Amino acid sequence: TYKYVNLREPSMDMKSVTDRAAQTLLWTELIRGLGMTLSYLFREPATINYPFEKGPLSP
Amino acid sequence: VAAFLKNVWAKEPVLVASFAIAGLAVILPTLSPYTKYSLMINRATPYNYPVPLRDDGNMPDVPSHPQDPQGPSLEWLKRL
Repeated sequence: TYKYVNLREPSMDMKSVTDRAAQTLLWTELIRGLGMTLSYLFREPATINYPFEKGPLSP
Repeated sequence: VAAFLKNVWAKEPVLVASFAIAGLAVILPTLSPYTKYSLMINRATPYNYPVPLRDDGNMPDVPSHPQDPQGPSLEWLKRL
């Protein structure tokens, strides 16, 4: 069948333009976007310590 | 024309923010009475040395003692 992606017009009224003009000018994206998704460094790293530890295999 | 200030602010809100700060900057020095105090503070800051004058007939004011009630009103800044 179908699915349409990126087929939508903007709202283009008085309210939601300030919602978009807060984005371009004062960066409500790009900090909430990727100043938080990256850090998120607080997970445990997964490194096989190779001369001693070795990885899984199969028979 | 009342849509033009809302249908270009949906397209380029970049220079609109510039004119909004370009305006409301020339306008305000004609408005608040805080200005001309900006020239009043700036007039009574002594750089050079006050040379004295001589008595000859007049004697208008301001005798040899400075701490007498002799000179003008620049002492409103200490109360400020």
